[PDB]
Amino acid sequence: XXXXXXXXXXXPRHRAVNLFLQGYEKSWIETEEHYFEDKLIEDLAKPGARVDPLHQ
Amino acid sequence: DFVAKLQDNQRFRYNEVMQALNMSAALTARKTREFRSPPQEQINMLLNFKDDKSECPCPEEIRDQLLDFHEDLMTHCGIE
Repeated sequence: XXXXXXXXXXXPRHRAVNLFLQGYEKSWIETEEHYFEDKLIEDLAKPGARVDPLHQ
Repeated sequence: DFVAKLQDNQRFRYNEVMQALNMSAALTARKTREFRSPPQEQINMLLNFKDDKSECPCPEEIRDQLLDFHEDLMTHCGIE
């Protein structure tokens, strides 16, 4: 039977720097590296001396 | 200058790994990077170190200088 089964089984320079610049801009600069969205309004709503700058 | 010091190092590592062939199964997977993977994704995947580690090649030496340049750029900009 095993024999039968066996029988059946047998049967260049500036391109690099340009691409480096593109990659650096794509995956290194816009990666969530600044927090100002609270201080800006905090110092914008102050009427230091009328209508506030943010109200304007 | 960064590209000047990175391209030559990549070519040097390619030459070294071709000199030390050591025929195995995974070397073709590690060498598809040169023939396949056009320069677009090539640079995209060889420039990645923001987390603890990535598949960065042996030039860990240029990562420090690029990080220094980025820190200089951000102190030049308005980011503290």
